[PDB]
Amino acid sequence: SGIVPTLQNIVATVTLGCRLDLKTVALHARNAEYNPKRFAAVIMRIREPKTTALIFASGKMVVTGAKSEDDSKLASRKYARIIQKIGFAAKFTDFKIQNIVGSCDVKFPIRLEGLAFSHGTFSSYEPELFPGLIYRMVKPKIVLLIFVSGKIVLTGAKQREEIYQAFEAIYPVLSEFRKM
DNA sequence: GCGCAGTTGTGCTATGATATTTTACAACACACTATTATATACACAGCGTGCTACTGTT
Repeated sequence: SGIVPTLQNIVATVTLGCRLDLKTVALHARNAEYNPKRFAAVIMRIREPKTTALIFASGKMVVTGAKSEDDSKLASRKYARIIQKIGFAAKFTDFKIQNIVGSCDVKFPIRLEGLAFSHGTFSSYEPELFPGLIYRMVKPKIVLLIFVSGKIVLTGAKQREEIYQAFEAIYPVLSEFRKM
């Protein structure tokens, strides 16, 4: 082994606590998009940490694109400050990470059909529909996308340890189904 | 109201044997999904660039 998964995307939610006028928000923000007809939220962005926020009239906000939990909270506080600077009585509350995505490379090809047959109740593999095997782990409850190349995607985690836990649990199985 | 003469209507049509063949429309309420990110990869469609051929001019 020796491989440890790399975090790729962190999704979080934040309650600003006050109602927002989206045209005002979009108008005053330096990096905003807002087309009511397409989606009901201002799509705001900041350069550091590089992230994207979906800002709603209710004052709720979704922050995505961060590569670390630190970066997620940091960028979230920053978006909240922007809203304040524009003039609303916003508050940075209820910061919570909802989804963590990770990925790695085991460095060997995998026999997906064998794995799907062996771990049938957790696996779903339809190569004509999507080339990767969808593995639904029980403990921890994580979803893994397994590819012939040996590249692995882990998602559905609320905490970093779950990403790490799942990979540790899957590695022996990937080894059992290697090609070379 | 009674009798008579049409029409309808109702049973059955030999004994045993052997061999195959399949009600509508409108309104209201409740449930479900676009949007944004991330690794992943196979696929398909379009766009751009390069090469070859044909036509025109010297």
